[PDB]
Amino acid sequence: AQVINTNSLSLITQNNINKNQSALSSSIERLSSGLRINSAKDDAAGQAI
Amino acid sequence: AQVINTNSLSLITQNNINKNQSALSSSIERLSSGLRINSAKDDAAGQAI
Amino acid sequence: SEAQSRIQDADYATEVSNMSKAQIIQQAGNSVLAKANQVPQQVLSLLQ
Amino acid sequence: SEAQSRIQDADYATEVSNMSKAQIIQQAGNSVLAKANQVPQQVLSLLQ
Amino acid sequence: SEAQSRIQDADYATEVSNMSKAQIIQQAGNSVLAKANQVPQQVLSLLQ
Amino acid sequence: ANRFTSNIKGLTQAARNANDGISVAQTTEGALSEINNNLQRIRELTVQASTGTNSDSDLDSIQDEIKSRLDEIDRVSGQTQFNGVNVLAKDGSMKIQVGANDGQTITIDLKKIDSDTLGLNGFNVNGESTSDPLAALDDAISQIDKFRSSLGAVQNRLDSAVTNLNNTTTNL
Repeated sequence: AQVINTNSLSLITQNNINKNQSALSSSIERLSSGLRINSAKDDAAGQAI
Repeated sequence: AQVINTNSLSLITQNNINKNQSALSSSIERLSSGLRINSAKDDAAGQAI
Repeated sequence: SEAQSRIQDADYATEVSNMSKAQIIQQAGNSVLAKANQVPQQVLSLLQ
Repeated sequence: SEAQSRIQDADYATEVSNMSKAQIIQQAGNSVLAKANQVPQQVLSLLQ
Repeated sequence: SEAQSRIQDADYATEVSNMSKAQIIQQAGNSVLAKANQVPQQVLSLLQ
Repeated sequence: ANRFTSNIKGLTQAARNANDGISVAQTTEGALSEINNNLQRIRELTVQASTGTNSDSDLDSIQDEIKSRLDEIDRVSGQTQFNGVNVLAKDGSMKIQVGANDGQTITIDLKKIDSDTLGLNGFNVNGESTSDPLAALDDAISQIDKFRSSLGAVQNRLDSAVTNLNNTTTNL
């Protein structure tokens, strides 16, 4: 082995999971309610219109 | 995964269900009776008229 | 009302697929993180 | 609630790796400690 | 009747999530307690 | 190595501050959305009130409900707060420190929002009545719409800052 103090590969995996986290949360949150905008983290101009 | 104690995603889901249920109750109570006004917390002036 | 319908609508067809993809990605990431944690035990074997 | 979740949350994803790494380092340290206790034995050959 | 229902209402949606969280925490605690009992084992190998 | 560790810890603290800000913004945005719903409710029934068919007695009940809604708007504006800080009490600025080095912060702007700030503050329909209720209410709603747009923009900026900081910390 080469790295024993730090699991940088684990850090990479955790970053990938964290990146997927936002997509999963947004998808399920938008699925729960009818509105696509949902308190617009999304496009603001469409929300105003 | 990060969600451990407060299942925030399902929590917003439950929040959405309550907002749905309010309109569901209003719709069903308006449909059951022939009166749309239904004890006017909705349109006081129309009910007085 | 028809105009409003386009701007905001869940469009469940895309949303269910996106949710499935995200679930698969999360499960795969956790599974591979397991093997990542299992990797470094060869250090102990090298000692003895 | 979702705000306090950020301040107060276990986040096992980082904690389990820390636990595993600490255990690996612990067993490595104990093994090298045993091999270190083995070290001063060479004096006996010198004496006789 | 509605007044009484408001004071004492089940609203299964929140309690099902709470109970599920409860067994998740319980099973995680038992799993980590296994490793907790495992921790002092290596002293035997430390002995010799 | 020591410098790198200090940098990593600073970046982690900056990410935590960014999370604080990202929560603050969404709380304030929800409050203003709930305020805007009240403006819409005002809109529909002032539209019906402007019609001359409704009698004089009708306008009194309409104005009573209008005053109730306006008082509710003022109340929700005053009440809402985050961690001992009233977001809508005064027009002000809050800076979120998202940089390990000194002075690198991202600004969040808040403006005071009460019944008077949006306009009318004296809205009457039974007389003398407001010269133009309707476009005044539209102008009020547009302001909260732009405010939500700004909060959404800063929300996205903080999210991007968090993901950038995560990548940077992992690489370091």
